[PDB]
Amino acid sequence: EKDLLALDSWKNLWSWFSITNWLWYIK
Repeated sequence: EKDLLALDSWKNLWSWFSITNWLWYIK
């Protein structure tokens, strides 16, 4: 259901990484 290969489940994890938000302070 949530394997590492199935990137369809990574999207929920990609949302967890709000780096693009931290890069806005220096971008």
